[PDB]
Amino acid sequence: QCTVQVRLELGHRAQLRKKPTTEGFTHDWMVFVRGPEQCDIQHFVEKVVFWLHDSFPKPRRVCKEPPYKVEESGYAGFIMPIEVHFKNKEEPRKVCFTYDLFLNLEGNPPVNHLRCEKLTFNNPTTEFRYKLLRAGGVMVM
Ligand SMILES: O=C(Nc1ccc2nc(CN3CCCCC3)[nH]c2c1)c1ccc(Cl)cc1
Repeated sequence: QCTVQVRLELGHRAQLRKKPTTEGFTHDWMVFVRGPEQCDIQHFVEKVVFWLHDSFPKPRRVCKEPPYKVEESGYAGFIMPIEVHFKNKEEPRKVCFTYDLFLNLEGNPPVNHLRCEKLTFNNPTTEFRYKLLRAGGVMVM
């Protein structure tokens, strides 16, 4: 009997692009998944898949190691499925987040947003427990 808790941070930055008036993309943005400082989520994260809007070239963006991030230009915000896959041999194998990638419209200052997620693993295998603790995970009885 034990629970191991680990922390993910999802976030994004967005700002106006300065290029020619005839390039349609108004914004640069960057979306990420990371650990808190001094945690190494690579120990328990196999890969992160960012599912961009269908209009993007190769919209299924895979990061198999850090940094887990996509840097793009665009003309609109959208809802981004973000899948974090685990180095786990049993369930759960992954978690899906629905990430609100919104841009700064109407001359508002840049977006710099963080969304903090706690993952709770009940009774993980010996092996996966060690990966979670190795990543800076916390046990509970
Ligand atoms: O912004 C949107 N679509 C889009 C489409 C194609 C794009 N190609 C780039 C430029 N990159 C190409 C690959 C290499 C790096 C540069 N940015 C794009 C953005 C979008 C967002 C939300 C809705 Cl609802 C609809 C459309």
